[PDB]
Amino acid sequence: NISPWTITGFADAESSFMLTVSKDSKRNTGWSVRPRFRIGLHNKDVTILKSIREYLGAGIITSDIDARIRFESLKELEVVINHFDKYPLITQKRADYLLFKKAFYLIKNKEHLTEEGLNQILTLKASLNLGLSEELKEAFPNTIPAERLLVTGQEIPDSNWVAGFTAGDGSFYIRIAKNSTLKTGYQVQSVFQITQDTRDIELMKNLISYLNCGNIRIRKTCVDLVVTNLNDIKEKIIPFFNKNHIIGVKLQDYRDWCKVVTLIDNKEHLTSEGLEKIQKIKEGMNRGRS
DNA sequence: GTCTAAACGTCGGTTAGGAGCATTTG
DNA sequence: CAAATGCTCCTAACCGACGTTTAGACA
Ligand SMILES: [Ca+2]
Ligand SMILES: [Ca+2]
Ligand SMILES: [Ca+2]
Repeated sequence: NISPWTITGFADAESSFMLTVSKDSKRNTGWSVRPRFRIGLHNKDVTILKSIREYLGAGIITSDIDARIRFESLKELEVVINHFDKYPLITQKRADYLLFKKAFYLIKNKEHLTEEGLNQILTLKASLNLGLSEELKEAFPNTIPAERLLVTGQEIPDSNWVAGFTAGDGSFYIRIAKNSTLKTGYQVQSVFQITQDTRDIELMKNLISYLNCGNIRIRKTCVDLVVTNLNDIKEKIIPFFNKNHIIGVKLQDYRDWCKVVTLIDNKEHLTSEGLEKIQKIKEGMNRGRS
């Protein structure tokens, strides 16, 4: 069984809050307004969604070109809210959530059927995710975007949150470099990684303090948390994710990752035929895993 | 001269986010 | 019959996952 913080952490990575405002002629406002909450994963990670439903006791799972669990009902969205209020987000999506929560209560109270409540909802959508389209902009000119809370001073609520957040945005891979300076031909190192936009770089920084290791890398928008020191990986990272489990197919990737780590710890990455075995593990991992 | 750690670099798709018709409900 | 909800298609970037070079401690 999963942990609630694991769900929150994963949701901080892969979930989404939405407000759909489309034109409906058969409505008295001329507009339809509906709130959504959805998580979209690759087909191979359906069981993640399933484990979430078993905990929350709500949601609709579907599998086509991708796997989704959606909450589009009032009863369903209440379950989502009751969970995220007891176990709050700490990324920038918390801002997206609070705006979502407010719009939710406007709809539960039928206030969205008034034009005043309608306009108010669009002020919330304007500050939600990507904001308003050009079509909605022309339909609702000079709409004042609601104030968006800037999430700062976010401290780690639980170790399970990290396990969840890494199970979504994280990555366990090995690096094989072509370095002639090494005897066995190549250089081998295990790498732990978390990727995120710079808008939550403050969260990435105090994530290092919580894990007591790692470096921050800025690409050529996005920000990465990288761990390469085998000392940290062997004693700090692996025991952490052994207590705080990784969910999904990624778990199978973490196990092979850990299996490679110990091969490096015993210097089998310096023998050419122990290296070939390490490589044989790699192509069965991640993008190679069929 | 070995090998580690980390800085630097790059592809492509699984994510995040979206809009709207079709069906049920009360 | 109108509001809520179920259901189905659409879009691309912030991701995941892969590579090479450089600044050094061991010697
Ligand atoms: Ca994310
Ligand atoms: Ca993911
Ligand atoms: Ca992601």
